[PDB]
Amino acid sequence: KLLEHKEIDGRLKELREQLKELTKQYEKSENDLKALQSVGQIVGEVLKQLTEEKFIVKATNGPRYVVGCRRQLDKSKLKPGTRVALDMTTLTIMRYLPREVDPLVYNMSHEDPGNVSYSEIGGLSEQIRELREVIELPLTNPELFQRVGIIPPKGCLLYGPPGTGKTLLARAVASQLDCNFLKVVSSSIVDKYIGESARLIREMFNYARDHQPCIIFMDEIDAI
Amino acid sequence: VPGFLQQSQNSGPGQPAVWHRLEELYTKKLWHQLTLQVLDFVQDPCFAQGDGLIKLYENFISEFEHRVNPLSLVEIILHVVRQMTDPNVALTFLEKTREKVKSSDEAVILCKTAIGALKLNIGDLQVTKETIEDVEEMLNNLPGVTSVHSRFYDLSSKYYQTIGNHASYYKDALRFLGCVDIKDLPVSEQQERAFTLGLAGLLGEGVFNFGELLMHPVLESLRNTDRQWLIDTLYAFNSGNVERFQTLKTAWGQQPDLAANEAQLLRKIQLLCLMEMTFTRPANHRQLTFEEIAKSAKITVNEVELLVMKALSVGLVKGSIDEVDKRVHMTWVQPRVLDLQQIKGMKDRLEFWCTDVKSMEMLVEHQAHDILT
Amino acid sequence: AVQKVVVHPLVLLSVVDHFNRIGKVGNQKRVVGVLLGSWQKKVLDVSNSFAVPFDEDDKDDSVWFLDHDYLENMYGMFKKVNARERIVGWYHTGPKLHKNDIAINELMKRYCPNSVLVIIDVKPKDLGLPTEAYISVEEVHDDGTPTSKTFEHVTSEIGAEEAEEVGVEHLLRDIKDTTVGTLSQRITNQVHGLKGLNSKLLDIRSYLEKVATGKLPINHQIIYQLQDVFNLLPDVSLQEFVKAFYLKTNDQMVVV
Amino acid sequence: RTRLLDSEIKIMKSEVLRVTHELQAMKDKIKENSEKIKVNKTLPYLVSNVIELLDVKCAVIKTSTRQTYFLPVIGLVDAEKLKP
Amino acid sequence: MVLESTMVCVDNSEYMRNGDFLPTRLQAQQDAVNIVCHSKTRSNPENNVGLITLANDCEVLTTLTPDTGRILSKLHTVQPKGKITFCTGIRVAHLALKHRQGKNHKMRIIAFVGSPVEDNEKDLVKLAKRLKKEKVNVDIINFGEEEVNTEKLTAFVNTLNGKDGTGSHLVTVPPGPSLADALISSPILAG
Amino acid sequence: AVDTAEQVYISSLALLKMLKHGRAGVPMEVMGLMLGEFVDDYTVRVIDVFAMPQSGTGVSVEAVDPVFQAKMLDMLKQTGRPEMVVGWYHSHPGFGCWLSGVDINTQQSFEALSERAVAVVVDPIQSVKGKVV
Ligand SMILES: Nc1ncnc2c1ncn2[C@@H]1O[C@H](COP(=O)(O)OP(=O)(O)OP(=O)(O)O)[C@@H](O)[C@H]1O
Ligand SMILES: [Zn+2]
Repeated sequence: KLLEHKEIDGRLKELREQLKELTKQYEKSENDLKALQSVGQIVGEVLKQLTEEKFIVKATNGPRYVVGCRRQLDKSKLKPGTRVALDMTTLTIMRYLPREVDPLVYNMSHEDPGNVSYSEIGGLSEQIRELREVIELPLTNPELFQRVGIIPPKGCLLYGPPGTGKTLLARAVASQLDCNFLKVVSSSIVDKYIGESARLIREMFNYARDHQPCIIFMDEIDAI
Repeated sequence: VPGFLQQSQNSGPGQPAVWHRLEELYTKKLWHQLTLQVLDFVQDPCFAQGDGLIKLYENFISEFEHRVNPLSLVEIILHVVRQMTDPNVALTFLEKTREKVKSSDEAVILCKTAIGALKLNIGDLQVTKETIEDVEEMLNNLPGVTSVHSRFYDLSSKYYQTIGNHASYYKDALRFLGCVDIKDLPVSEQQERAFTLGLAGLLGEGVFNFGELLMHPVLESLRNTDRQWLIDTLYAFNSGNVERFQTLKTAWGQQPDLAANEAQLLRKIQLLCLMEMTFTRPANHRQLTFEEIAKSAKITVNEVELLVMKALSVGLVKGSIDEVDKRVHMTWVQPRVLDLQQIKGMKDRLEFWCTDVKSMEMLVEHQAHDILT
Repeated sequence: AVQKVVVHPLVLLSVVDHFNRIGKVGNQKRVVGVLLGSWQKKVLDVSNSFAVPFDEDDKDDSVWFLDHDYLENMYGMFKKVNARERIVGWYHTGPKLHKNDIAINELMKRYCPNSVLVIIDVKPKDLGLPTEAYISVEEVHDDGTPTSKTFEHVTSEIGAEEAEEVGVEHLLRDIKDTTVGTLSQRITNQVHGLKGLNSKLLDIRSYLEKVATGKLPINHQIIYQLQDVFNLLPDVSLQEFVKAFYLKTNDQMVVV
Repeated sequence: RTRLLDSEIKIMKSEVLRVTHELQAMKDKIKENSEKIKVNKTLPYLVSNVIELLDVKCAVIKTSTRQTYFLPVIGLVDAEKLKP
Repeated sequence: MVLESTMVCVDNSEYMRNGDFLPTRLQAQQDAVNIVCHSKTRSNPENNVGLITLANDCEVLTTLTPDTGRILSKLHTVQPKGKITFCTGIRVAHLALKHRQGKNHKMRIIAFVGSPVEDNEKDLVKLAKRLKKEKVNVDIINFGEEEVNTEKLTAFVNTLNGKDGTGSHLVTVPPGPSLADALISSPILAG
Repeated sequence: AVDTAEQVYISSLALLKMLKHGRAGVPMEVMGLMLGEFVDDYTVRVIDVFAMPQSGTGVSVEAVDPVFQAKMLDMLKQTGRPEMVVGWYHSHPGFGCWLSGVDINTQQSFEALSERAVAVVVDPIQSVKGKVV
């Protein structure tokens, strides 16, 4: 015997394993096979709205156009300035989209390594606690600075001799608050181009306007 | 083993002609004329004394047949619980035939209608919520067997008996009335089912037009054999909110269970005016008086307000409460059953509309005929 | 389930050319071919379809044949060349249905759980739009018969596409653009007064069919109910519209 | 066993299931391989840069011609392989 | 090899589930499909084999196709249950063979009947002289149980043929315990 | 040899499958085959523009799969009629639709296949009712 049930379980196990694995691989190549006919679209940006059907956009690569929405694009979402998608050929607006990121911002956004906090530094607790007073108090409790009714400070300039831990102070805050440390090294900004670094400044200030508790840092200003 | 029918071959007059044949049925290993023989054991006119004997042998038929449908096994375990008269051994057998049977012909719902069919002794509150609802949860494939829909009336109507949702006797009545098609059970019990169908349909007041579908055959054959006024006072709840002989004749004949719903039957005649005043009357008259609402409604002047506002709580009408003269303005209403004279007079004013708009249409086209080119 | 359809006339010509494929040979009953379709929303679309050989003998209306191998091979071709397309149902050219059509429908609902048919007419003169949609579902019955499986008239329309009439309106050559202001209104007057109220007279002919006949499903469910939606206006003699002539004067006011 | 002989009928039945395994596996396999022969043999490949990967599984492309293109459909890669 | 077309008419009625025949009646009719499908493998592969039934429906799952390993996969979950109507089984088998690919194929059809059919001898003589006017030879193997000696299908055998066209061979059912290969051992000898 | 004035009859489902085919593959040139009937010398009809499978690497003569010729044309034989091909279609969406070098590369193959082998050129973005592209 009665080993035919064992041989039937062996051939059924290998056959069902080959069917599930290789046919499921034909399902992954079936979905990946279905996505072959798709064509990428155009990144455009709405300059303004002309009429109910006419729309003034300018794509990033060059000239200006007026087209219409598709059917259900929800034209009230088209505020002047939004990033939308255009057809390659019809060139009409395909889909209202969220904003661009310029991942040079991301290369200083997600590249904050781990660090020991402000206990590792010492002897400059005036700068430590004072920086806590100027930064952490208006972001946590603005109403102490609003009960008096006077504007809190915004910008701070670390200076002194070389190697007084001016880097590792902001690094220890970057292991203390851990919110949105946009640490600009401020020497790899310019590459060759004309208003490219300017456009990076606009993107940093708009993204900085967006994620409301942003922390701007800029090392080595003297190059720029 | 044939020795079980050597001792159980005697069950009635002329009996072993199917037992000496039966020992050719299963000994010659055919099992579907033995499915007809399980149908014969369901059929057997006796005290049904051998079913508690045969039940282990039918368990054996389920063992070394292992293909037949357990519909007839439920139909024989109702006989076995009729012979043994205790549900718990067929609850062990019921859970047994629920855990060992996964047969392709709707084994799960015959098991849930086995819980519904054997539910009558285990109490009908702890369990009617879970598995009676699980019958139509498991009826997701195909509600067209009509055995599970008739039994589904049976368990859903025991759920009507243990009182919950009186107004579910209309849809529950659409499950018996929507299960049975030809009479297939005695008329001299059916007319009592139409008797309590009108009574419990009068208890369930959510649809309030209970003479709605009464060109239905396996109730109307009972409408012509029951007391004839009960249908007529359901027609005094369907058409005419008058004849105190009728809407009081349901107090003359039907003594109990009237005062519990009596003000709401006053409410139902006080919406029966609301179909009368614009359905039957010429057009709307644009403004309908407290004498019409109150006189048809057999109520005072100072209840037509609560009548029409309560009608706006129902939502059958959207009428404006014109009571600067106590004379109510009309809007759209939900209609009532189209009678044949309503068909014919509807053809009169409807054909009147048809050939007037068409005739005057052709006249306007005749005036505009010269400007085409 | 279905909201409505979107049907281009291209697939209707894909019915017409196969009607030319069968009009030269012995036409037994009619055409039954595949209706491919683009189903995205509860609305429908059809850009293409194809046909398949079919005969039927009218003795039990159950001996009838398609080729599912041909259907899935050419469906493999068309699915291969277009990943958007899938089957959505079938069609028939004889404008009246019959009893076998539920066996056609339910026999091809195994591929997709809906299989909508299309009535067309190769010689239409009386209908409005040719296209028609059903769905084979149940309202059980009021009496609850054993599965009264019923076609349901889902509403239907001619679909449209940008740059599909590049052939069409160049072909026909007869179009008078913007006849607003001249006689289009009275074309619609003759055809809606006459061709609306004659349909009203066939509905009152069906009312006489309920008088002398019509006990089948006398239909006291939808007829007086949506006819009470019609009876929002009981326009009897004396006309009762005193609250509509200052309304009419307000309507005539600004235009005059 | 009789259950052993019916189990041998289940062994030939599982052999038919192996024939369906090679059929549905190798058939749709080699077909979709041929579609990858069509798509993936387009050997001039404009390399580009990932700007963002939106999730509405979508990505925005900056070509080496310094231009922008949107795609809602990523392609023959994984989102884990796509860092900014 | 030889050009023909054979439409296997399996029985899927609720009598074909028991074990009076060798182990399973599904196995009896199934092994009958095995020997006729391997028999058409031994015949011309230009010929085509398609499945049809008589009970509860006239089921075309496979086209009348020269492939048969697909039908070998269609041996599974046949579920014999329903009400026999073989009289439409002749006509559905015939227009099933009137949507063929070539007329050089002859028309010799087998049939698998295993339940009492409500067939009139007038009905099978309309179908039988219909097949006189349609040039089809049908060799029926009775399964299941309808008669210990099948009579109406004997009348279909007699009324199908005369003097030239005796391609009506009727293996009447031995409805008691008989083998899965002893019933089909006679048509593989002579159809 | 002496040569008579020719003529191309249409069935206009040709034009519908060109607008729908070139509309479907609108950012790309397509290649296909045109079916019809060789009626005589001075006329020839197109009765079927039918779908032809995509090339991804190169729109060329290798876009004609011969097993799609046997399977496609044979399943047209078991469609209502086995009619004869009358040529071949393609598209040029990217420009004003003139004869690419592919067309002269496969024209000798197409007239090795057929008598006439008449081109079909189109830009699918031209008009909505007007142009005869
Ligand atoms: N107060 C301190 N506590 C702990 N570690 C310190 C301290 N000061 C300096 N260090 C260590 O010595 C390193 C030198 O500091 P670093 O030079 O990065 O600061 P800085 O801002 O770069 O000064 P500068 O840029 O002017 O040369 C720090 O990165 C840290 O590892
Ligand atoms: Zn080209």
